Amino acid sequence: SPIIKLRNFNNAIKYMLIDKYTRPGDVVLELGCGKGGDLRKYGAAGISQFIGIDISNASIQEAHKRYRSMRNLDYQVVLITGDCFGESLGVAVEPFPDCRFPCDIVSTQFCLHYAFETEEKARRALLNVAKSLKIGGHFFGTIPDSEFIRYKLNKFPKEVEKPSWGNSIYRVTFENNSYQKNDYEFTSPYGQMYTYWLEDAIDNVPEYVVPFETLRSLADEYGLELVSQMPFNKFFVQEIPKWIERYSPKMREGLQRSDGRYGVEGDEKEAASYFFTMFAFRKVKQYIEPESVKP
Ligand SMILES: Nc1nc2c(ncn2[C@@H]2O[C@H](COP(=O)(O)OP(=O)(O)OP(=O)(O)O)[C@@H](O)[C@H]2O)c(=O)[nH]1
Ligand SMILES: Nc1ncnc2c1ncn2[C@@H]1O[C@H](C[C@@H](N)CC[C@H](N)C(=O)O)[C@@H](O)[C@H]1O
Repeated sequence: SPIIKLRNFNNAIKYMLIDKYTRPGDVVLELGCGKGGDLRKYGAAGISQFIGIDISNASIQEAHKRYRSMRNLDYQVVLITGDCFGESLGVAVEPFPDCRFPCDIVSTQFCLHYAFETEEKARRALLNVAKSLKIGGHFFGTIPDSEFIRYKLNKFPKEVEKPSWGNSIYRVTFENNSYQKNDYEFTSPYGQMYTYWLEDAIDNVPEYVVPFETLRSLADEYGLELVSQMPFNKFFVQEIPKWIERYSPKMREGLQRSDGRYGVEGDEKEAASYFFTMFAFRKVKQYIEPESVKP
């Protein structure tokens, strides 16, 4: 099953990412945490506290009722319904004094692209991330690669109204063709909508492009310096050497091609390894808002 291979691969990527930046005793803030898909991964890292926030009350309840159903829970868990992009994060976390801010890690797995709906939303999300971190703390995540998206968008003539591409397990469909009509450049960093379909996961839901240059430039304004940016395919090849020993025999088989080498082939190759990038930033400065220091 191709979609299974993709799920396996994307979980391997998340392990590689989490265990690279997260250290024993860390406090972790997972924005857009969904249904607690990444709890086991933070366990291996040896964290102290996990703080999950998601806008969907349904998802948080499935997260609560599921943490109980696992062994080796050596860490405190706080799960919160809240909007991490549209609203200040202090709104969401004030009712939860247990939370130990500032924290060591902020993670956004497959969600930061919902924040690029508007400039206002993108700036709050990043200010939320920056406000939350110790200096020396890391913000890491996974988003669609704007460079892969540009590569594909560049291949369409101006005639095509709603540019679309995909394969058997995924499809992207752009709202308009303003990119092509604007000499193969976005009119704006924000609000660049496309509909994403992934087999048995996302059902034609609107997302936004994240021009990596804009993410990097906003992060800098708020005191985050980029320390790594790699597409999944390149990230995996770099990290896989130190993971083969740690994979269980069944985990090994789910990450192997039919020839026995490690990786993805076929439709998964594009849908998983080319379409997504990881990133990691380090907080280097404490942000102070312009014109905010008064007598
Ligand atoms: N573009 C995009 N992809 C997403 C988003 N959310 C999830 N995905 C992708 O959906 C894939 C599969 O999601 P699910 O099938 O729900 O994965 P899961 O709950 O971890 O399931 P198992 O891996 O089987 O335990 C992930 O590996 C991501 O690549 C999103 O908001 N945007
Ligand atoms: N403004 C928002 N604030 C918080 N969560 C949001 C917001 N917008 C979307 N989300 C959530 O982001 C999640 C996106 C999921 N694709 C990711 C879940 C999980 N992190 C994973 O690795 O799959 C969903 O659970 C959404 O409800």
